[PDB]
Amino acid sequence: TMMSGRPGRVPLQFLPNEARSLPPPKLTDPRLVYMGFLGYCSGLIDNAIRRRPVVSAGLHRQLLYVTSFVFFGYYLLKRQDYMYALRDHDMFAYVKSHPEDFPEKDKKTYGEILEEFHPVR
Amino acid sequence: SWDKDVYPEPPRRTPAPAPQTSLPNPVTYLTKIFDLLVDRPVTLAREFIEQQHAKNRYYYYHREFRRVPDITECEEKDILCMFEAEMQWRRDYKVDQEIVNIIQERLKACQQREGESYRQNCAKELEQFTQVSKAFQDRYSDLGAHYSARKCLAKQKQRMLAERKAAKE
Repeated sequence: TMMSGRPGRVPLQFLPNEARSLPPPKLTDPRLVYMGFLGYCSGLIDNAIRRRPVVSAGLHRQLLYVTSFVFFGYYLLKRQDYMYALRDHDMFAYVKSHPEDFPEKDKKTYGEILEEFHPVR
Repeated sequence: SWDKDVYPEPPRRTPAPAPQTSLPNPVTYLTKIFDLLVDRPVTLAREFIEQQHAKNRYYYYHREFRRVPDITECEEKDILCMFEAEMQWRRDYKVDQEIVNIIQERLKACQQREGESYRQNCAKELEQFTQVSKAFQDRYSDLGAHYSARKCLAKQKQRMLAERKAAKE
């Protein structure tokens, strides 16, 4: 279930308040741009299916497609960033709280270690 | 222009011409004709172009890289140091290849220059090339297509272990 049962997770909450501490996704984010591209493609497909000019019919319709896609995508990206930040935060906290389970291996230089040479003939 | 130390050319020994026949050597007349009709205009054109170059005199420099810690002095997963060391190793590999090429050029020039006496008059060049060949082969051979500094390190370590075993016996 991974983080589905995290402590303090308010049910049916798209974006908790703690997400606001994270930087908001830029309105020029490439992922959001791709979302808008998907919206425009949806508009074109809608025009094609309804046997109306693909690149000109219902400019308002295509505009609404793009706006809806971008608008929902912004919050989608914000939630995605929040969840990944939760992942990193929890992982780091667990490593800190369990030092024995995450030891620091001795750092040896290549001059010290011995790697078998496999000749290519 | 080039370094005669890098490219040794023995001092030329041209014999003096001593004609013993009244017949005039055609080669002499032909060479005079060739000089007058070819070398002279070619030299004049060269001089003009050299003047033009002398007017527009600009210089290009030789980039020199500082020494970087080798892969031996590099951490297990330190990709930054590993990248630095690997680039250094590849540069040194290229330099070694060019050294081999220089010695080979020496050998070939000796073979042609000494003519029929090449076998006895190119011993030094042959020995030099043999030394360089041995060194280059021991350092860089059988590493594979995906050669790396770590591979040379491994080969050297294996060689050193074998040397230790031999010396202990």
